[PDB]
Amino acid sequence: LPVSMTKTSVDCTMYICGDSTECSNLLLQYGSFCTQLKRALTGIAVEQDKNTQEVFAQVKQIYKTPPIKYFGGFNFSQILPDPSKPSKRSFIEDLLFNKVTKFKGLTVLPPLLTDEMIAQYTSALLAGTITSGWTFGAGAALQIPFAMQMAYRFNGIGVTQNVLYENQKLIANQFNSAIGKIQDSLSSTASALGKLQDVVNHNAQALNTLVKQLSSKFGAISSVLNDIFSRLDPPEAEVQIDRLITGRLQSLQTYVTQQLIRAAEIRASANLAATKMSECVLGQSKRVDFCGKGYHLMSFPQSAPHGVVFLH
Amino acid sequence: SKFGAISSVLNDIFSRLDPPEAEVQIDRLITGRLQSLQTYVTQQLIRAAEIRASANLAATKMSECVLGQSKRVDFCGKGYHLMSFPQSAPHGVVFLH
Amino acid sequence: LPVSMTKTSVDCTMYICGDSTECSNLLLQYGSFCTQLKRALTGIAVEQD
Amino acid sequence: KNKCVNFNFNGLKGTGVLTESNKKFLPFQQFGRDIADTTDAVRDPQTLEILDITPCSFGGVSVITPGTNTSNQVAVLYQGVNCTEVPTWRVYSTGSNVFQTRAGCLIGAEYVNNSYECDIPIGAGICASYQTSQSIIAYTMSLGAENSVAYSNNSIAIPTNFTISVTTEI
Amino acid sequence: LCFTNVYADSFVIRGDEVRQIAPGQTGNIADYNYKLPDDFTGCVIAWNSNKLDSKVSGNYNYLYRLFRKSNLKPFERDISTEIYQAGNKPCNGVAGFNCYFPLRSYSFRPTYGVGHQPYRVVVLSFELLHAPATVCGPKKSTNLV
Amino acid sequence: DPLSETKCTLKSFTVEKGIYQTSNFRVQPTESIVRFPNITNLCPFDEVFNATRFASVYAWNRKRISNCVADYSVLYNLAPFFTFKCYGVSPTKLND
Repeated sequence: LPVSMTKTSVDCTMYICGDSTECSNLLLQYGSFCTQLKRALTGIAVEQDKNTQEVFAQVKQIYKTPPIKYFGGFNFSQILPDPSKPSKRSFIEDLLFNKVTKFKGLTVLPPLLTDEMIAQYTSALLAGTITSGWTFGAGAALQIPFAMQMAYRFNGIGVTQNVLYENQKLIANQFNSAIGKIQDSLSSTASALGKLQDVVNHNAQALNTLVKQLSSKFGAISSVLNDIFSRLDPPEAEVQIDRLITGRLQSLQTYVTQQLIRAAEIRASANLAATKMSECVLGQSKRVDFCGKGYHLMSFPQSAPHGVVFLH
Repeated sequence: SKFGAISSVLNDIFSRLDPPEAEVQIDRLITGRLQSLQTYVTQQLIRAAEIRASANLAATKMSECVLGQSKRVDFCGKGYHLMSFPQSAPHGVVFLH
Repeated sequence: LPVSMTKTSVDCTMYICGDSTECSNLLLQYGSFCTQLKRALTGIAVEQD
Repeated sequence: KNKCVNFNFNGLKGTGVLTESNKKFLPFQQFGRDIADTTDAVRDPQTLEILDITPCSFGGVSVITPGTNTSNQVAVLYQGVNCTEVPTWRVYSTGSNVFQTRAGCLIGAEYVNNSYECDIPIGAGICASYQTSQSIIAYTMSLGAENSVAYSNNSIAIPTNFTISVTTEI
Repeated sequence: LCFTNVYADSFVIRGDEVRQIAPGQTGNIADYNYKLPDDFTGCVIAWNSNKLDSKVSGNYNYLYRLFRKSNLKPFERDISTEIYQAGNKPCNGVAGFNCYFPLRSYSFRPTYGVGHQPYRVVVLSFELLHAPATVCGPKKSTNLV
Repeated sequence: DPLSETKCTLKSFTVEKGIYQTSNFRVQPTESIVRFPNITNLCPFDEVFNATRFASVYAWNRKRISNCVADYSVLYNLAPFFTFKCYGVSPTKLND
């Protein structure tokens, strides 16, 4: 599920005008046109930081992993971060970061929450899911052993404790081989992360088409603002410059409208992402095709650029 | 805003300019006043779409949390759910969980 | 609950111009504005399926 | 060279700086353009040299301030600009209030090494707040308190004490 | 419409250059004598004076200036009798090497064609709604309702 | 002050708590670089203007004048002429 988008800001001076004194004096007759379009791109960039707060951090309390690891006869080291690296990243999130790939009054706003601190929200909430059980988000965290977690996670779907304790050596052949096919599939093909690659590609095609409106003449003879003032008459140059300012603001009104529609589509996906962190990760659900296909056991979140990767 | 025209008053263009010349300058103002209305149709309907998804979340929590007992985590509030008390609010609703 | 809508497509040349040679030569001064309208109605029609 | 000035080259006008072009160009070429219909390369007709044109006046101005009933001290955020080369306020160019971040540099605020919960965000992990003879401080936003729980093979925690909490959602 | 005051400028232009009173022209009078900016508001009045102001031996009473070093600012009279100096030779008030006398005389005779006809050019300058306005035509007045 | 630059963009005299966008950098240019090609010769305009006999309407004389510096001072600074009609280029800007 994607969470956040690329935050942009558009200058009114550099995109509309070529830094000429005639274009800035005629912009003050137009007034508040690009004042509201600067304000509407500001209100996108506030809500992109609110999408990361409701998804990645459910609780304000940070839990850590003990250094002596034996949990149920399983290998949990692929979802846990590496202490030997200076960056905190797990073995799956090394594969997740690498498969997802100016002036003129455009810019690129940097995000507030860094990707190092998304993985510190990931490794804290994986510390509560593996060790502390389901009670870390509903209150203070209990101490539940891992053999006592899955007996009561079988109890919600109708399975008693006869199945788990006899077959516990046979689950380690099933669970460790199933998570090893996830690591081999994400390293071979980048097409599973292609929903997050479109969020880069919808923002890249929006910026590249917006700078190609400058070469289009918009009904004027010349598209250069310096070539109108140095050639045509001063009654004639008030007509031909104002055809270009009317044409470039219609391309700017096209851009801010299409970002607000994609802000509404990324709001409903992040509210779906904040629901599945609250339901599937922090608890057990009886739902069908929400926490994954079939019965629900548990869910492991992973960090992703412009989104989140769930392991069901 | 003068919209590129000399005067922003429709009575001032009608009292000064030629009837060929007034039909240029009034049509510069109407095209500026259409685009100020087309931002009002654009921005309010997106806020009508954002208030549609919040009221569908508000009608869910009346049907789930108020009218029943939910087992969900961080839907009906933090911790194990018991009951929910709705309260009326201007342009909204206030839940007591 | 409704699911899908009616998928439509709008041509650039046929709606704006009356198939005249003067209108098609003056359509190219606006450039890539009809490229954005064809990608918008395609991206509706992918998501309706 | 290396000054933002006005250009008049063969009737064409522009504003920018002149740097040396290392790209192989045609000998019959008068000028060349960019990605838009905009320039980069001109030819000096008297003595033949082709110079690149990089435009000037880039970057935004952002301010960080508390309310007018609290304090009038304003921290100024430079946006996306390398601050080694550097509004009508020239007093903060003396130095020692500057801290270099990824998003820019922040002048008028003292960087601290502690980690707290802030109010006014900046970006790229660095946040800001107005704390204590009071000024604007800037630091890295905390994740909350640290809880280290020892886990073993056999241990369990059963809560013996209860409370009833009332939360409000709007 | 009612306007505050009016500046009437009465001067005589020969018959070729009388079309040149407009905002944004170029000429002898339209650069170095009388310019109209693009915000100018007013009317231009002309009349045929060739039956009255002409003379058989030529009209030497009215004189005009063809020379100035740069473009003159509008609504400004140039009374300077100083000789235009083209080179580095000083003129010292008289003609000489690279020194031409800037002030010429009109060609006016009734027996010639259209461009030698004197025309009296009176240009009104209207200042509208910048001030209380006492000047318009015979409009009546009614009671307040 | 940047407190006073906050009030000019937001159009309010009470500044609330938060980060606000204000303006952009303006670097004023000082000098001006004008580079024109240097030709000592002048344009042959007084040959084609002041000549005794011209051509006809149905067959005219098209004179190509190139590689020289144009002298507009008989057109611009003086007018002992008849019709001035300019269309694409303003006649004051011909020397530029």
